[PDB]
Amino acid sequence: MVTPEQLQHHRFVLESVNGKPVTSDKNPPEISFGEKMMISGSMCNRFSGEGKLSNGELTAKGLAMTRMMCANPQLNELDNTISEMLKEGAQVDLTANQLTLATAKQTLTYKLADLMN
Repeated sequence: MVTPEQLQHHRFVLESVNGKPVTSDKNPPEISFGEKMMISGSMCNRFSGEGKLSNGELTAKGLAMTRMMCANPQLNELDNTISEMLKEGAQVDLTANQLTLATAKQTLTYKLADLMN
């Protein structure tokens, strides 16, 4: 079962959207977590919010974001996906070393590229 502790010290990098990979020079839409299961992430417009983990469901008790753009459309739309998923309760299938989501919105797949080989 997914647990909170196995997340609060382990970043993940966006590896594949449902629709395509992502390639972002050296600044990918990675995501990180920390104490209280809190969330900081960067689809394009930045986000943050008070995460939770108790059964496999990542809800944000308060998201917040900016109004940026990123010169590709994908990254700038991907913000609304994460916003939706974290409102509704993103079903978190973190396996051995790959994060998978699958919510009403879409699926998203991230890597434990945790800077610890």
